[PDB]
Amino acid sequence: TKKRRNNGRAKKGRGHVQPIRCTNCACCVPKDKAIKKFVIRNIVEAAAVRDISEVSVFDAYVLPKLYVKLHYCVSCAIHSKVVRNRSREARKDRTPPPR
Amino acid sequence: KKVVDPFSKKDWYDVKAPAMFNIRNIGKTLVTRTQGTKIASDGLKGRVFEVSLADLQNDEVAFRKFKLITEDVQGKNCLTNFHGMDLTRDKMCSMVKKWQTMIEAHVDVKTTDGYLLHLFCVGFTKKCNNQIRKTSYAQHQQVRQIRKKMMEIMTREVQTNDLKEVVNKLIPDSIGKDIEKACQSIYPLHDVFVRKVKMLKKPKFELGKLMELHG
Amino acid sequence: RVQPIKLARVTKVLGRTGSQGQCTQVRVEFMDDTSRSIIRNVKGPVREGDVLTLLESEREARRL
Amino acid sequence: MPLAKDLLHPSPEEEKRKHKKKRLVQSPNSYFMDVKCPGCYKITTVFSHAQTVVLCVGCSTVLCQPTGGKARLTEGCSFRRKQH
Amino acid sequence: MGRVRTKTVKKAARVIIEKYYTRLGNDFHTNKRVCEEIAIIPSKKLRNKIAGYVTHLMKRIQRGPVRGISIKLQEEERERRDNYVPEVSALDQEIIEVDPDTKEMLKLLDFGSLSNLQVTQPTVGM
Amino acid sequence: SLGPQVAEGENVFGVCHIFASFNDTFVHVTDLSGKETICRVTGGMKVKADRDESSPYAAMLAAQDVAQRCKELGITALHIKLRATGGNRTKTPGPGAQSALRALARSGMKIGRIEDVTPIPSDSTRRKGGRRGRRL
RNA sequence: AAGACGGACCAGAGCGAAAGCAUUUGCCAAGAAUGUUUUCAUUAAUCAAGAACGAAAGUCGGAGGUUCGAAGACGAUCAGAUACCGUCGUAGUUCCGACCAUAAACGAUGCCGACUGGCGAUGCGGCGGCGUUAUUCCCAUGACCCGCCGGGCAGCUUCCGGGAAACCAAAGUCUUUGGGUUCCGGGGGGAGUAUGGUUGCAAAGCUGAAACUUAAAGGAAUUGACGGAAGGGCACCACCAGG
Repeated sequence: TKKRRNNGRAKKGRGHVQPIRCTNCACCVPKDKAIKKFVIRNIVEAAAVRDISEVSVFDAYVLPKLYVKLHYCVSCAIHSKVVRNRSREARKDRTPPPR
Repeated sequence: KKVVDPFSKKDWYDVKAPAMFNIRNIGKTLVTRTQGTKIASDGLKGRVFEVSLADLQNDEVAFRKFKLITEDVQGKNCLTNFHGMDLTRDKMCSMVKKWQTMIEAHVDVKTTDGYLLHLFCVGFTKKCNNQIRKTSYAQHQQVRQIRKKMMEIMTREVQTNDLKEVVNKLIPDSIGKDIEKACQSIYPLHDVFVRKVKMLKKPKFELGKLMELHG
Repeated sequence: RVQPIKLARVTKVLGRTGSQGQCTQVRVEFMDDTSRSIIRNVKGPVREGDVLTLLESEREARRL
Repeated sequence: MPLAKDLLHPSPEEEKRKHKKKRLVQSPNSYFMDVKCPGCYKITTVFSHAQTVVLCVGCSTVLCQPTGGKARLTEGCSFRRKQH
Repeated sequence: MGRVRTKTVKKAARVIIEKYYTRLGNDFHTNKRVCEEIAIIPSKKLRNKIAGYVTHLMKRIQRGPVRGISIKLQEEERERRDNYVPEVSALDQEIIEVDPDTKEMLKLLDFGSLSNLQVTQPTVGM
Repeated sequence: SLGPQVAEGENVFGVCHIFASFNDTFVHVTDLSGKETICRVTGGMKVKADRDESSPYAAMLAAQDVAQRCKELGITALHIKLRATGGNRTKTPGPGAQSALRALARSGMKIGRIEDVTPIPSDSTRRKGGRRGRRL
């Protein structure tokens, strides 16, 4: 019997897909049967920025962001708590944690 | 183990931008001395300076970068010419966003001057003013014709006019704007920018123009 | 490398972190500067308004 | 439906919105019309879903343009079926 | 931390407050004695906890009725206070703009009124 | 050589060109073109430990040591080019990159802009490791 | 320069019989959906044999080998490692003409038709509005909003009905048992093994037994116990700071 209806994210109306790799575990996994995670983060983060904003002169520019589209495989994504175990009732929801 | 003490032998040069900008003294850089025992004319006139266009112009942007290439050195002043404009990385990635249609067009075009340029473009279909779809999509046919308009305008306006005037147009994106208008009949569009320019062939026979641009 | 010794006074005891719960987060008004106010972890029991003698703001002391 | 209705003479707005072969009495709603249109000097009969253009001697070319659905028409026109 | 009140105390307190409202004060010492009069409580510690909670309740109560408890006299007072009249019902509201289909509802009831027309910028409310 | 005309009385700009990897963080400021250095102190240089080359203290120490020698050559200001690993590899900057930026800012280098310059392909060629790989 | 690869955009979205399929543009023929008082006038449904295609690896001969890399050889980690982990790197990945014919080729659900229930999306076509925006003098465009109708991938909520349940508008209209047709199963192991035939250059693929063994093999849900699975608390028989 099926423990996941969509099997970790579906591939219906599509006959095959290419595999994506993990960005920290490098292992082959389907692209839409695996976790996909957008990462928008400041270039100077919450760390550097405090002295970088005070020391800056002749500048007026809002901070850059780094954009990277991470892909995680299932085993790594559970492990480091990108996703984590939930109730079987809760599984039927496609609604995820807000960002 | 093996070191030298080399910051006692270097000479200072004032990197000069064109007089087509309000800031012409970009700053200074020290290069190794050009002499017959230690050779540095290579490392001096091969230089490509990556400068932010905001610092070069006196401002309008705070993204965007111009690549400036030393086309000759005259008396510790180094006279640069257009080599490319990109949008850095940050700006470019922030335009690319989910639940939209990313339209890409690229063209190879010969200028009035000697220079071959490859000019990449980007455009986005907008979420319009009463739309209740989250996503913005259209038929493939539409997007294809939008690309032809994009390519045609971009080639036509770079084929005509000298390299400097092409530059001067592409900074306020008047080429961009014309694309937006000609496409507005179909899908209105939001954005439209030249995202990369790659100088493919750069010949010099234009020391005339080089001096004309500076001063 | 080196910086001058900064006296910084406890403004607010943030709470306790540590694996065993034996590290206390503290926010210390930098005292010299009212603009700066930075989070340093104190090992001991902390009573608000007492004064730390920071030898660094390098190597930031933070949750664990 | 509230699941107990019986309709023996169904209204012509819930039978006229449906697909052409799904109607409860099946005849299509397509018709012929007379087109006057001014650059043509004869009254050309045209089919509502013409497919291929109707043209006439009186016009240069101005009568229909093709469309996959209802045929396109130009300037003044009339329609009366008449009697389907 | 410790020695949070138990159910036995709270139940008794509700009881006492409702039926002896006028007798009860707000002072621990006098209420403690009143609890001897109006009840049989087999321990002083228990009686003290009861008395104690009953003062705390009386203090809250004399700002009007409070959560989980009500006294009959206060319920009557609120009832009487609420005679509130917010319309009189139609205002009158006659012959004003109404929706174009609400208009035909009035029209085919032998009235009609002025009515809104035209659609601009749908979706509506957006 | 010395300064340009004064070593601190004008703002001369160079490019930071910080390569942030994991198990090192190279700081390595160059002249605005890129074709000549100015200072060469790695994150392993101040503390070599083979795992503390990217831990904050080493990174701090290095960036301060660079900043010194920079303003001694009249480069008193810098446009920052942070960079990750890049390519069809991890392309995430290490944790010794932020500490380095803060350290040079504090030391007495002045900032003028901040841009991203990370190289990201279309996943040209192939990525390292087999299919089953490391299992976690 | 070489060889490889087309991110982000990219979605329970599209197309293709399936396998499969994302840079730009052009050419070549093909397919569906839709609209359709067009044409033929029963031409159809489904299936032994027979036939087309068929991921990956492998195999034939070249090109080619950038990248990565079954084998091998190295460094660690382990009581054991020959593995995971680091390094070197072979066939191979890529490309062409041949083989081969299988994959959990998974939606584990034959194909065709009819009938039985609510609500809202979205790719696409068509139709309608004293709807918005947009372009040419306005249009006819086009994108959008609302409604309507088809055919797509799905979803949601339901004593609709089924089922052992999990589930499932089909796995419904099955004792009130029967629309058409095809395929496969008859406790578990022996076994896709033996044996003969067949196809393949090879590797392999197809058909496919028995003796004997044994009253359980199995499914699902329920409740406990346990986890070096995830969120938690509480105690100096736990830790902390210390004696």
